[PDB]
Amino acid sequence: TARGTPSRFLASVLHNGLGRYVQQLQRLSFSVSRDGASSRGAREFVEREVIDFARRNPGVVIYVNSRPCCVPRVVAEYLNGAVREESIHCKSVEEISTLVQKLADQS
Amino acid sequence: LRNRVTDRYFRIQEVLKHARHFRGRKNRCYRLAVRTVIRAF
Amino acid sequence: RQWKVTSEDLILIGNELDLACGERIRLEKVLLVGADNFTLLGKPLLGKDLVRVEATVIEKTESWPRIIMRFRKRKNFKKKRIVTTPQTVLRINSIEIAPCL
Amino acid sequence: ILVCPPLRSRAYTPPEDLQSRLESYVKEVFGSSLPSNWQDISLEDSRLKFNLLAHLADDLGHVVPNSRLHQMCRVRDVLDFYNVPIQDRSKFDELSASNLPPNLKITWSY
Amino acid sequence: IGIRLTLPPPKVVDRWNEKRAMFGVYDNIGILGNFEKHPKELIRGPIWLRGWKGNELQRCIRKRKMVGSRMFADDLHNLNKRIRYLYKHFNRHGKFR
Amino acid sequence: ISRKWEKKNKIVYPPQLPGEPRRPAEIYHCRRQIKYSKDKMWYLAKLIRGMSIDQALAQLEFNDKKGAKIIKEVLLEAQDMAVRDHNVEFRSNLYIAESTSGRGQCLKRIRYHGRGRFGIMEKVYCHYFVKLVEGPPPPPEPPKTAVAHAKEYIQQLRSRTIVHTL
Amino acid sequence: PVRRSEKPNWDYHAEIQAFGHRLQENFSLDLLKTAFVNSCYIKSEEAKRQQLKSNQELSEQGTSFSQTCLTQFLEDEYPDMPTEGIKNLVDFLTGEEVVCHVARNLAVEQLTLSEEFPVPPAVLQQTFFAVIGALLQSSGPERTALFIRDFLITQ
RNA sequence: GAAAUUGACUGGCGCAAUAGAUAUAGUACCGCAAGGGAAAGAUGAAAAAUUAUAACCAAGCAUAAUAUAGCAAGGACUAACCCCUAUACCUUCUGCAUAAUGAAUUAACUAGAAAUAACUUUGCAAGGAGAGCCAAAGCUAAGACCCCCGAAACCAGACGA
Ligand SMILES: [Mg+2]
Ligand SMILES: [Mg+2]
Ligand SMILES: [Mg+2]
Ligand SMILES: [Mg+2]
Ligand SMILES: [Mg+2]
Ligand SMILES: [Mg+2]
Ligand SMILES: [Mg+2]
Ligand SMILES: [Mg+2]
Ligand SMILES: [Mg+2]
Ligand SMILES: [Mg+2]
Ligand SMILES: [Mg+2]
Ligand SMILES: [Mg+2]
Repeated sequence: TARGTPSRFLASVLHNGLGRYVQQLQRLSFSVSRDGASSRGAREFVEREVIDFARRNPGVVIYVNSRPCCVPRVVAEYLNGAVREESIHCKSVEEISTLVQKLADQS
Repeated sequence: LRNRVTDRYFRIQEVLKHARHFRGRKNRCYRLAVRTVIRAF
Repeated sequence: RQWKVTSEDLILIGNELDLACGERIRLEKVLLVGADNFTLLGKPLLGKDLVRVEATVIEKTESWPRIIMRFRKRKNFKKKRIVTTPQTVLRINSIEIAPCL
Repeated sequence: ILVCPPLRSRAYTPPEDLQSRLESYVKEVFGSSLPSNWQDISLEDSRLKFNLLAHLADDLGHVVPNSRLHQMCRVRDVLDFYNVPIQDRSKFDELSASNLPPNLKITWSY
Repeated sequence: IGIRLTLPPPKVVDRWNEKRAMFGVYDNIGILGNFEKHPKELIRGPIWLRGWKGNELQRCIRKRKMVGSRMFADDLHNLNKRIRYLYKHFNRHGKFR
Repeated sequence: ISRKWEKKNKIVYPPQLPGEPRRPAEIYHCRRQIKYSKDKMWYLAKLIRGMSIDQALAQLEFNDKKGAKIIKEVLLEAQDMAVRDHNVEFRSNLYIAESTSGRGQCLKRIRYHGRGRFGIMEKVYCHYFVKLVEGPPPPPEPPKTAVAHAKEYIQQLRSRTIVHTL
Repeated sequence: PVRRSEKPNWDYHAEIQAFGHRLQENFSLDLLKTAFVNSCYIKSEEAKRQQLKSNQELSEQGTSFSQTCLTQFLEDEYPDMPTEGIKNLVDFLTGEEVVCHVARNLAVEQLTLSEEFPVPPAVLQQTFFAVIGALLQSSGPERTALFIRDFLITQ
């Protein structure tokens, strides 16, 4: 609800796209587990799709942490100090690809 | 008394987090709040 | 929609535009162009040789969650839905005119 | 008290003279009179099959599994199986050995 | 407030007890032992529920028929009342006829 | 039950640099289970909020309430612990920052009505909390002037924007 | 507040390479590292040793090129401003607030090796102009002129 | 609702202080009597450590009363209100904003049980089922469907002038 939530105006980070476009995604941290059935989709994503994404986005640093966890997560750090923690628990590889791409195109 | 409900706190609080900026007892009492959040939406 | 844009501007399109971010496109259906001391009016669209608008896809995002709740009383009628419309932020770079009148 | 040998690896590179060694082996096991199509001799006799497969296993360090023993109908198939390479490594090592771009970092907290 | 302020103490389970490690053994004793035995006589429980399922009224009737004689007085009285109630409910009440 | 007011008194601070303000002393005191109503004790506390310590003691000495006498005793012993343990220099150099009354543990007794009817009486109890801060009492906020009212009206008029347009 | 270096997921060389690539500039790696190393970080790390190259040359090169190049853009686009106005616009664009804002939203602060966190604004301005000097040394005056044009005329 | 006939120990997919016994107890208390019948407790290895770092969380309050206008919000807005829109909910009904019913509020407890068939999925197949039963594709196995509170009363045995 508009009256119960904050609001803002349309804006860019630093007049983005005026001189040149700067990708606002900076870091992607993938907490994934070796043995988690909830983490199976993220396991497939790390197996197949993260190499091509990292090649397509050279300005983004991608860390992958394989550790015992129940809920696999991705933390997107943006250049204006923004942090987005999102659960990729029980998502297929194409859903994870859609989500990670969406995070890349966000500001 | 097997199978009691344990996350009733969280269900109450999602309705109350939508009801927080109201006036009176309807911002904190769940019955009056849930009758008003629905109307707000 | 009809947008009154200028150079170095921002607009928010309420759908995805099948374009990568930071991509330079040309807006073409120019209903009006104008400056101080003169304006040009299309009937209803100006010539593409006459006027160019240049825009840049700078953001592809989603909207804030919108609530759809339906309630009919004494009939147990109550329904809730959450939607997130995709959005595209374009920066209008330049508006150029050519001598063709 | 019997000592245990250390655990063998599953890494099996198919040797270059697999053809000539299979020739040697089929020669002592099936006798001196080869049919011209040594490719297509049957393995229906279980004693001959045991002798050939056991000799190949004790040489090459690679054993045909039980789910493929029934498939092993001809020495054609045996040559195919010993041609097929199998590789053993932790897949953290696999992901590192794949050519990682310089912006992708993998940590293994296991 | 109906919720804990601290975590519950950890519920460690041994997956390799005698009971769990040997659950299911001899469940094919009839079809692997020349049918000299049955799983229904592998079952251990009350004497009126060995190899027999039933609903509630059938269970109560079977209990009164088998161990009615050697039952406590108030337990038998409550069983008689329960059978009476279940008879009335199952034969006289419900949606479908 | 909770005794965080006493723990607030037992809070400690790091040593002070020689080039910053002097951080005036804070003294927390409370009395628990007072045979008195928390509402009447609120009236007394709202009386002595923001006063100097001697002004509060004078007002409580010449008020006509049991709560006034009790709060006077609590204020005196808070002043004593202030200049006995918390290194307050002068015993008159204190003011009441916080002064409020809370509910205590009550008891349920029966009140015999007519017929066979009855009610439940409440043997009401209350707590009193006080916080004394070293220093002169803060000045009362001066009333809003017509200059300030004209100023805020002009600020709204200059903060107006053209809404629902570019 | 704790720096992103002491925050868990961090790799300095990867961050430097991504800094250059997301700015779309062919930086020299050693020049960028020396542009991010400050003298206060030098002094803090000998102090920790008792219990290499600083910014100064690269910072001075970047600052001098910024003054000259910004003055050139301003007086070519606006020939009618006098020298006082051109100078004041240049001091605004190379001022503390604007340069620290640009550095913070370009994540120069995350890569800045200093003594205190948050980075003092003079330190951040010096680090940003050292980055400008490194870009000037690595790519050339026209390329770093485009960089200055973007990231300051947009302000 | 038959019968002849047939043949047949030491655990818990239980509860955990409104639950599980009514039970800390048939005690307190109530009644002349038969009889009815409760509530609750939580430190630590050490309390021959009474200390102080424990909080944070319901309702109710305090910190901190109020400001033209109206189901208490929503659209909004530079801005809390001011502007615009808007006849609480449940049940009951032909139809309720109804001045019809119920509800002060918080926490906890509190209401859909199953056969005959059918349908779906297996196994085997003129047979199927671990006797008994059914069978002109059937039989066997599983799944899936049937609430809670409330009278005035009637009878039996006690206890009461
Ligand atoms: Mg009980
Ligand atoms: Mg009880
Ligand atoms: Mg509260
Ligand atoms: Mg109105
Ligand atoms: Mg009517
Ligand atoms: Mg009406
Ligand atoms: Mg009315
Ligand atoms: Mg009425
Ligand atoms: Mg009414
Ligand atoms: Mg009525
Ligand atoms: Mg009758
Ligand atoms: Mg008499």
